[PDB]
Amino acid sequence: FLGAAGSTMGAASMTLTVQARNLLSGTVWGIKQLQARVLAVERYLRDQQLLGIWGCSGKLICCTNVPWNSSWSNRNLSEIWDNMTWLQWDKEISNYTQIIYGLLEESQNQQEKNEQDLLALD
Amino acid sequence: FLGAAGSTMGAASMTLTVQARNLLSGTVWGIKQLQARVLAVERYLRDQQLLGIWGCSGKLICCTNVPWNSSWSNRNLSEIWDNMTWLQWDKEISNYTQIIYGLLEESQNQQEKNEQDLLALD
Amino acid sequence: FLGAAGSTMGAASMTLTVQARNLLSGTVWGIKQLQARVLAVERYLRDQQLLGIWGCSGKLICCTNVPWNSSWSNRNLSEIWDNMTWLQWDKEISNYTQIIYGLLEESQNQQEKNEQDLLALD
Amino acid sequence: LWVTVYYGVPVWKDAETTLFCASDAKAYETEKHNVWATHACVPTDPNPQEIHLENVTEEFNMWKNNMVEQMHTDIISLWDQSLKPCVKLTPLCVTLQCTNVTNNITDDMRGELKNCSFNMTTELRDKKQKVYSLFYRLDVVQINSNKEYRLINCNTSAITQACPKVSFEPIPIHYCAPAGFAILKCKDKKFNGTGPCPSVSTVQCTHGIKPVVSTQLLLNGSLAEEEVMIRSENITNNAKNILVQFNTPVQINCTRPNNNTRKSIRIGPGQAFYATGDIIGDIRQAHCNVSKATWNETLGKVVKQLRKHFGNNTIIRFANSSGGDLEVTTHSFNCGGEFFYCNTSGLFNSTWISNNDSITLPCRIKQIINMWQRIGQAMYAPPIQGVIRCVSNITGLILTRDGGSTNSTTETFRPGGGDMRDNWRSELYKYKVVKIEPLGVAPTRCKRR
Amino acid sequence: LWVTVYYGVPVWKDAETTLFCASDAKAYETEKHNVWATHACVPTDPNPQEIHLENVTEEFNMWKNNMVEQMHTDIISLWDQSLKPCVKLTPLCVTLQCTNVTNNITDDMRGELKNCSFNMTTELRDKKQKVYSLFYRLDVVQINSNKEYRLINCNTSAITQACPKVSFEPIPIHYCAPAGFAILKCKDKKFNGTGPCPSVSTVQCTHGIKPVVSTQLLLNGSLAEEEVMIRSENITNNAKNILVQFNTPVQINCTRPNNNTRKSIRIGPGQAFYATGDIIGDIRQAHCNVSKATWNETLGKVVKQLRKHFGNNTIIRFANSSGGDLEVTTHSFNCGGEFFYCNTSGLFNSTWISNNDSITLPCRIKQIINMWQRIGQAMYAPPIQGVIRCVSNITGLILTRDGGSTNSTTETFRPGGGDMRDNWRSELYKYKVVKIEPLGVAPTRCKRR
Amino acid sequence: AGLMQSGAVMKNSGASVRVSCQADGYDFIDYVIHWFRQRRGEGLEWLGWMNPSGGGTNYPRPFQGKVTMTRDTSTET
Ligand SMILES: *[C@@H]1O[C@H](CO)[C@@H](O[C@@H]2O[C@H](CO)[C@@H](O[C@@H]3O[C@H](CO[C@H]4O[C@H](CO)[C@@H](O)[C@H](O[C@H]5O[C@H](CO)[C@@H](O)[C@H](O)[C@@H]5O[C@H]5O[C@H](CO)[C@@H](O)[C@H](O)[C@@H]5O)[C@@H]4O)[C@@H](O)[C@H](O[C@H]4O[C@H](CO)[C@@H](O)[C@H](O)[C@@H]4O)[C@@H]3O)[C@H](O)[C@H]2NC(C)=O)[C@H](O)[C@H]1NC(C)=O
Ligand SMILES: *[C@@H]1O[C@H](CO)[C@@H](O[C@@H]2O[C@H](CO)[C@@H](O[C@@H]3O[C@H](CO[C@H]4O[C@H](CO)[C@@H](O)[C@H](O[C@H]5O[C@H](CO)[C@@H](O)[C@H](O)[C@@H]5O[C@H]5O[C@H](CO)[C@@H](O)[C@H](O)[C@@H]5O)[C@@H]4O)[C@@H](O)[C@H](O[C@H]4O[C@H](CO)[C@@H](O)[C@H](O)[C@@H]4O)[C@@H]3O)[C@H](O)[C@H]2NC(C)=O)[C@H](O)[C@H]1NC(C)=O
Ligand SMILES: *[C@@H]1O[C@H](CO)[C@@H](O[C@@H]2O[C@H](CO)[C@@H](O[C@@H]3O[C@H](CO)[C@@H](O)[C@H](O)[C@@H]3O)[C@H](O)[C@H]2NC(C)=O)[C@H](O)[C@H]1NC(C)=O
Ligand SMILES: *[C@@H]1O[C@H](CO)[C@@H](O[C@@H]2O[C@H](CO)[C@@H](O[C@@H]3O[C@H](CO)[C@@H](O)[C@H](O)[C@@H]3O)[C@H](O)[C@H]2NC(C)=O)[C@H](O)[C@H]1NC(C)=O
Ligand SMILES: *[C@@H]1O[C@H](CO)[C@@H](O[C@@H]2O[C@H](CO)[C@@H](O[C@@H]3O[C@H](CO)[C@@H](O)[C@H](O)[C@@H]3O)[C@H](O)[C@H]2NC(C)=O)[C@H](O)[C@H]1NC(C)=O
Ligand SMILES: *[C@@H]1O[C@H](CO)[C@@H](O[C@@H]2O[C@H](CO)[C@@H](O[C@@H]3O[C@H](CO)[C@@H](O)[C@H](O)[C@@H]3O)[C@H](O)[C@H]2NC(C)=O)[C@H](O)[C@H]1NC(C)=O
Ligand SMILES: *[C@@H]1O[C@H](CO)[C@@H](O[C@@H]2O[C@H](CO)[C@@H](O[C@@H]3O[C@H](CO)[C@@H](O)[C@H](O)[C@@H]3O)[C@H](O)[C@H]2NC(C)=O)[C@H](O)[C@H]1NC(C)=O
Ligand SMILES: *[C@@H]1O[C@H](CO)[C@@H](O[C@@H]2O[C@H](CO)[C@@H](O[C@@H]3O[C@H](CO)[C@@H](O)[C@H](O)[C@@H]3O)[C@H](O)[C@H]2NC(C)=O)[C@H](O)[C@H]1NC(C)=O
Ligand SMILES: *[C@@H]1O[C@H](CO)[C@@H](O[C@@H]2O[C@H](CO)[C@@H](O)[C@H](O)[C@H]2NC(C)=O)[C@H](O)[C@H]1NC(C)=O
Ligand SMILES: *[C@@H]1O[C@H](CO)[C@@H](O[C@@H]2O[C@H](CO)[C@@H](O)[C@H](O)[C@H]2NC(C)=O)[C@H](O)[C@H]1NC(C)=O
Ligand SMILES: *[C@@H]1O[C@H](CO)[C@@H](O[C@@H]2O[C@H](CO)[C@@H](O)[C@H](O)[C@H]2NC(C)=O)[C@H](O)[C@H]1NC(C)=O
Ligand SMILES: *[C@@H]1O[C@H](CO)[C@@H](O[C@@H]2O[C@H](CO)[C@@H](O)[C@H](O)[C@H]2NC(C)=O)[C@H](O)[C@H]1NC(C)=O
Ligand SMILES: *[C@@H]1O[C@H](CO)[C@@H](O[C@@H]2O[C@H](CO)[C@@H](O)[C@H](O)[C@H]2NC(C)=O)[C@H](O)[C@H]1NC(C)=O
Ligand SMILES: *[C@@H]1O[C@H](CO)[C@@H](O[C@@H]2O[C@H](CO)[C@@H](O)[C@H](O)[C@H]2NC(C)=O)[C@H](O)[C@H]1NC(C)=O
Ligand SMILES: *[C@@H]1O[C@H](CO)[C@@H](O)[C@H](O)[C@H]1NC(C)=O
Ligand SMILES: *[C@@H]1O[C@H](CO)[C@@H](O)[C@H](O)[C@H]1NC(C)=O
Ligand SMILES: *[C@@H]1O[C@H](CO)[C@@H](O)[C@H](O)[C@H]1NC(C)=O
Ligand SMILES: *[C@@H]1O[C@H](CO)[C@@H](O)[C@H](O)[C@H]1NC(C)=O
Ligand SMILES: *[C@@H]1O[C@H](CO)[C@@H](O)[C@H](O)[C@H]1NC(C)=O
Repeated sequence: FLGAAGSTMGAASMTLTVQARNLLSGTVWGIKQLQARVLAVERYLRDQQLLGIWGCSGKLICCTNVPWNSSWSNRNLSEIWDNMTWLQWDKEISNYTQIIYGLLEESQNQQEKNEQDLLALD
Repeated sequence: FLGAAGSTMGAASMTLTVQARNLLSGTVWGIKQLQARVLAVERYLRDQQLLGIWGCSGKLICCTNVPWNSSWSNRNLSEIWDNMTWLQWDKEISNYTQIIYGLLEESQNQQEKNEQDLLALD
Repeated sequence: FLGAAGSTMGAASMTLTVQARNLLSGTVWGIKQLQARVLAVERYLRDQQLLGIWGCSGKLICCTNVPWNSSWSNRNLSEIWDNMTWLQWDKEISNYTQIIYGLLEESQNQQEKNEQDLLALD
Repeated sequence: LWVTVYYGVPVWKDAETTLFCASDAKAYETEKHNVWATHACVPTDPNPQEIHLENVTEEFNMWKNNMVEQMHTDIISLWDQSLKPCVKLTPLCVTLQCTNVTNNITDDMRGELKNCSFNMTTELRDKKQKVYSLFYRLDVVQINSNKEYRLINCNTSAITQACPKVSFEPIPIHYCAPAGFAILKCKDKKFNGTGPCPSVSTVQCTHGIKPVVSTQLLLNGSLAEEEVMIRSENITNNAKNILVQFNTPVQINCTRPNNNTRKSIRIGPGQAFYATGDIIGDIRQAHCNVSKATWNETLGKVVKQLRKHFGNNTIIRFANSSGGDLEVTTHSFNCGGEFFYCNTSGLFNSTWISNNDSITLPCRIKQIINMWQRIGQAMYAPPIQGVIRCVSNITGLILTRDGGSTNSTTETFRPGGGDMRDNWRSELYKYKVVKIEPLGVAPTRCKRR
Repeated sequence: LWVTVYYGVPVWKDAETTLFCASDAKAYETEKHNVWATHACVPTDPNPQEIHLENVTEEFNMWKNNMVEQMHTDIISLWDQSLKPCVKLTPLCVTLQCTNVTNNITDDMRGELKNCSFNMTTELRDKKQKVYSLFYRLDVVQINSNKEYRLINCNTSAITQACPKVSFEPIPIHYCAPAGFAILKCKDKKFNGTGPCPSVSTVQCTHGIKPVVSTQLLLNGSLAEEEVMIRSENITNNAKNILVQFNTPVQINCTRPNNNTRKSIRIGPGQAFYATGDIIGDIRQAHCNVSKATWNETLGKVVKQLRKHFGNNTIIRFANSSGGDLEVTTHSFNCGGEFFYCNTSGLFNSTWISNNDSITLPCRIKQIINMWQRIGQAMYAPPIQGVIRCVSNITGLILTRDGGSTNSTTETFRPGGGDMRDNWRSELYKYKVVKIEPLGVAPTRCKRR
Repeated sequence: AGLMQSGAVMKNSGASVRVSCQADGYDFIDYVIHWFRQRRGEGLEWLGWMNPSGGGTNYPRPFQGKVTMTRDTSTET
């Protein structure tokens, strides 16, 4: 569980299976943990929604029909899976996450599933 | 967001991507908006369930192995994507939605996935 | 709905479609049925999660790339779909459910989707 | 043709749900513990997020509406709340040796206020507490002797004293809906409350609204625009009160013009009472002033805006009320905490045909309400030292049509009211709750594998 | 390179949520209805479930923390709860014909306790009830006659009597978070509360914690390990109270050494009062004893552990408090239900340089608290017959630095406190709440169909 | 809002006196109070502080025992 976030990305890639395990794992003062469990569920579902509206939905890992952007911190192939970590990446990435999402959720499946319709007919 | 429900169906088809965007978008008197968010989640999930039990589940659009019924208001191909709107359709459709559902949820995947098993074996 | 759990497994296999129908079907003393509906939703979602993290997710039925274990009550092919029922099975199965889960959720898709990546590249 | 469904479709229908407030941010900072009652009300979307709608028309009904009654149950709920922990008053239903006044303040303010004297619980239980306080005439009542009175409530309904930390300032509230639910927002300016409205937007966080509390007169409300507007569920039904909205703000200045003094009486422990002391200097009645000719011209544009229903030439006349409780027979309202009842008699003795100082009508102050007929509990309106002055805009009115059974001879109006819900409808006229369903299926020649 | 996302990634950030307790199982069985207040608190994971973390360092801030204030609002909430249905006391703010004592108990216990006598409500409404009870000097106050007194609260704040079935025993509580939220757990022993901590685990069900209630002195708390630890948000700020944690348990034995007797006074119906009766045999003051030389050596290792900040040679001195309310001017605390205030004066009259019986300091008992400045309500601490004895460990301290404006000449300390939240920070020093997001996307040369 | 210092006053060698800071506009209990002094053309001096919660204070070494600063929570003073 979250075993070694300080291990590099290529090492950490081996299992993505326990952080997704205990992430659900099965009166006033009694109202509260209800109010907490409910948004834990909402966060899980916001996730699964942002996921399904991407070509992903297929759990955990998912290749995608959009590449990279130079300016988005031009770096190298061995410099990150072998020399970096996760937050280490997303703190940098904080500055561009939004339009990343925006282009996935639009320019992908919407085009992709409409093109699919254009062949799911013949 | 719900931009022009009065634009015809073929025009409206272009994007089905923002009505599904803000549809979740991320003490007494404090109990209430909890009671509201919860059934918003249930409505979303009732949807996704009615969806997955159909061959659909694949988000937004989904072709299906059942055709039309004459009596269900015989009309034409250009009369609806070019000359009608959404509620405009479903107010008519109110009178037949139920067995539509009934036949999808049964006569489809149940047959379809069992036939699939009959080939997912060899 | 749960029509004849005493009918054998091969008979019962015909429809798995209504037990999954009414399973959602659409102030103090008023707090309670809220507290009940919420965990009904959580149970449904715990299900769908245990499901998606398996190669299944595809609703209802799902073949899998792991076989049997001898010791797990060696029996026969006609002795169970034609002569047994559901609880009848799971009361026996109570003694091994855990590592069954454990091996599915790990040794399957994790390997399977990584191997897929190894071909989803070329 | 096959079938194929669509998730996110533009279809909804007539439904009504639970909704939540929104009270923005700059209200959040004012230090001093709690505000209005919005304790957990979440701030406002700082951008106008609305979507105009193209070639859509559907039917708003401002009386078949709901979020008005939502806000009504909400506000009586928080009314109960507001005072729930505040100080009780059970040792006030006590005999009251009283008298009138001693200052040169004319019969215009003769007596009316009373100088009662009586015993009381101390901090402890044993000792009594000979004390005295000053009260408006309508808080007290004779009983068959010198001058011993009773409070009006003590034969009907107990009373709690509002926590002084509460303030009675209406603050713009943004009612905001959940998803799956939308608010259709009518955007013409000529919508007599009923029927389909073409010019529409879709919205979720309705504008900031102050729940102004007044009878007959509608305060600080929303404007109309070009041609002042009037609305009735079916005005031919005279009994259907008529609600009107102005395109023109009416200046009104109210004043309770005496410098009061407060008494932290100690009926302890903890529970401290707050009494009236003696007044600073002269004594004059609360009242209000309004710009004469603006009043003239607004009632003009009105009487212009009515004969359309009642023949371009009909006899119009206004009058003081048909006799009701002090809430409905006068302009009841709150300003700066305390509670006025204004003799709106003076602004209606008029008759209208076809196509200079300023008005000073007086108001008397009362401290004992049990509003919304919610008896069983009353609220003691605590005193305020100094004087009170009150800037307000008047934007609408509640009226009653006389049923002069003729044909269309003479029809005459008076300031109606009583049912508070209209002051909400009068800003709810422009909204409808719709349940959207993102699903919609269509036949089409498309096959699956 | 394309893009590809990952669900379950190791990334989180600074967030704070609502959290829930956990009170294990063997606490659950003790028959007799309700406990501490954990009514629905769910038992503890019976296995230590933690994960050490490899090559990760991030920054804990023990003052910018939150779960401390979570537990604070929690405990005043359940404080309100605890007594909410318990017996009222409104017929006690009554005159009190009193006197002192009649037994050979020295001026060391001269009077102080009082033998008051007074009337009272009966079970019924009519009859009065001439009665008498015994009280600590600090529960009563003169009023300008023989000996009639008042309770301290009756000019400030009403008072309820705790249900006797309640017991004031702190029980180890496991605060446990929801998912998506993790608790980073610092695992070095040298972390002055602020900054990044390398040695860390991840955890959800924090250890069992007793919310010990004391001023100046910290009781039954957690140990430090090798080199006793000290923490300040910025000690140069003298006003920032200093919190210290021991690696060494200080033995302390407290005793209220008199055999009391209880009176189920009947101010009925239902509501029964519980008064002090006359005492069995001799009378002696409550107090506490502590091992002299262990005290010596702990304050040694301390004064060793401070001059690092204030030059290896500086003038140290301690003293009795700077004068505060009885809660802060003494070691206030509870043992066995009743409430002590210990004259911690005796343990600080000392001056420290560079590198035999046992101590008996007396405490006086009070029964009337309104703690956390939560006035408006007070709690009557009911009596306990027999004597009271109390084993405790002392593990930390709250202190104040004198601001002797020089350069680094002489600096002197006293037992600080007042703000109760530190007794929580002093076991919250080692935790941080983090919101994890299982999502993380990376570019890579991978194509879809 | 602000604070209410009592007016100036004369007394006598030896003797003793009491001075009032009334607080309006916020939370008496939260936050903390300090006192300061400027003598005849003099660099200002610190006097002492009180947290109005429990009541804890800290008198600088040269003014301990000299000064006695206090609060009343109810009067918010
Ligand atoms: C709602 O509407 C009602 C009805 O109109 C208002 O009631 C009015 O209320 C005001 C104040 O509340 C009253 O004002 C007082 O007026 C008296 C009498 O003044 C007359 O006589 C003198 C000579 O004897 C004239 O010079 C006065 O002329 C005043 O007005 C003219 C313009 O019309 C102006 O040019 C003059 O200078 C003079 O004004 C003042 O001049 C100087 C400064 O310019 C000032 O020092 C002087 O005192 C004048 O006030 C007028 O014809 C006057 O004596 C009063 O003043 C004194 O007594 C009070 C009480 O102790 C003191 O506070 C004050 O300082 C003075 O000592 C008042 O000014 C007015 O009479 C009354 N009625 C009318 C019809 O106006 C309400 O106020 C309105 N309320 C709201 C909320 O809208
Ligand atoms: C915190 O710290 C304070 C301060 O130290 C403690 O206060 C002490 O409290 C205890 C009890 O509360 C007091 O004890 C009493 O002592 C008196 C006087 O005893 C003296 O004189 C006789 C001769 O006259 C000596 O023989 C005594 O020697 C005693 O101690 C020595 C060791 O030092 C021991 O070897 C002796 O035998 C003797 O002990 C007892 O011996 C036998 C059994 O061994 C026993 O039967 C006998 O009674 C002796 O107690 C000593 O120098 C003594 O009279 C008292 O007893 C009587 O009266 C009480 C009251 O009615 C009865 O209950 C009891 O049964 C006897 O009848 C007490 O024993 C002590 O004086 C006092 N002060 C000091 C300085 O110790 C607190 O107790 C501490 N509290 C906590 C919680 O830590
Ligand atoms: C309202 O009524 C109360 C009665 O309770 C008035 O208070 C009392 O008023 C009388 C005069 O009306 C005061 O009498 C005089 O008192 C002074 C000072 O003590 C003394 O010098 C005179 O010889 C005479 O006795 C009386 O003291 C006063 N008591 C109190 C406690 O106020 C009050 O003045 C009335 N207020 C108004 C606005 O009418
Ligand atoms: C309609 O809107 C007007 C415009 O604000 C409101 O007038 C306002 O009246 C309130 C008292 O009812 C004033 O509040 C007080 O203000 C003074 C000084 O501003 C302050 O000392 C008090 O602590 C309190 O905040 C308010 O200031 C005043 N508006 C302005 C701009 O000054 C009016 O109350 C509204 N209508 C109704 C029925 O309340
Ligand atoms: C509405 O307007 C009507 C008339 O325009 C008012 O009618 C009047 O009612 C009052 C009270 O019932 C009558 O008053 C009496 O006057 C004498 C002498 O001034 C007085 O000593 C008595 O104590 C009594 O109050 C009055 O005669 C009667 N007619 C007129 C022409 O005034 C009515 O009061 C108004 N009501 C409201 C709610 O505005
Ligand atoms: C605390 O004060 C109360 C006073 O209410 C004391 O109770 C009373 O104490 C007196 C002696 O101080 C008792 O007087 C004697 O009573 C006996 C038996 O009735 C009788 O034989 C004698 O002739 C004399 O009258 C009185 O009865 C007693 N009453 C009650 C109800 O207790 C109490 O003793 C004081 N306790 C302490 C520890 O000082
Ligand atoms: C710190 O931990 C010590 C160690 O337990 C606590 O001492 C304990 O004190 C309580 C009373 O405050 C004792 O409770 C009572 O125990 C007796 C007999 O054991 C029983 O008759 C009563 O019904 C009640 O349960 C407790 O026993 C005692 N601990 C032991 C092991 O005996 C101390 O209270 C803790 N610190 C604080 C401030 O409470
Ligand atoms: C902290 O320590 C100081 C000195 O170390 C204590 O100061 C003393 O304060 C008390 C009370 O203000 C003074 O007491 C007086 O003593 C006479 C004769 O014994 C007594 O009859 C009076 O009623 C009064 O209590 C005392 O003179 C003064 N100085 C000394 C050297 O004791 C202070 O009490 C301590 N405070 C705390 C909270 O520990
Ligand atoms: C307040 O209490 C006093 C007593 O302290 C009342 O004075 C008594 O009034 C009654 C009237 O019925 C007389 O019979 C007594 O002789 C009066 N004097 C006494 C009892 O000493 C006074 O009337 C009370 N005032 C109220 C209730 O307003
Ligand atoms: C109403 O009366 C009070 C009490 O007499 C006035 O309060 C005083 O006001 C003056 C002038 O503003 C100040 O110099 C005094 O210090 C105030 N004293 C107190 C105790 O408040 C008040 O000013 C009067 N109202 C007005 C509008 O002046
Ligand atoms: C109501 O109050 C406002 C403000 O006090 C009055 O408006 C002022 O009117 C005077 C002349 O009447 C002008 O000189 C001022 O410049 C105006 N100021 C503001 C802020 O409006 C208004 O006239 C009052 N109306 C009545 C009927 O009393
Ligand atoms: C308890 O009540 C009795 C009365 O039953 C009080 O006794 C009276 O005290 C008053 C003192 O003001 C005397 O004037 C009476 O003469 C006493 N006797 C009576 C009324 O019969 C007694 O003082 C009360 N004790 C309290 C309140 O502590
Ligand atoms: C405190 O006083 C009570 C009452 O006198 C004592 O209770 C008695 O204790 C003895 C010895 O334990 C028993 O034999 C009696 O049966 C008890 N009676 C009652 C009514 O409780 C108590 O023991 C005293 N405290 C101690 C420590 O002995
Ligand atoms: C505090 O109480 C404990 C237990 O009563 C004391 O510890 C005992 O100490 C004596 C000698 O002082 C030993 O003979 C016992 O074996 C110890 N027992 C236990 C359980 O600790 C301790 O000394 C007391 N300390 C003070 C300062 O009173
Ligand atoms: C990539 O980022 C750069 C910023 O330097 C921007 O100019 C470019 O338009 C971005 N790529 C796309 C496809 O928008
Ligand atoms: C990154 O790769 C480029 C070639 O694409 C190479 O020139 C450069 O030295 C590399 N630098 C690092 C830090 O990997
Ligand atoms: C289609 O609807 C008609 C109604 O006229 C009905 O007779 C027919 O059975 C329906 N089709 C099927 C396949 O049931
Ligand atoms: C519909 O199509 C039919 C041919 O299928 C044609 O005869 C008819 O005129 C069309 N009518 C409309 C309204 O589209
Ligand atoms: C199957 O169960 C047996 C128990 O007899 C065990 O020895 C064997 O290892 C199990 N199979 C696998 C693949 O672990």
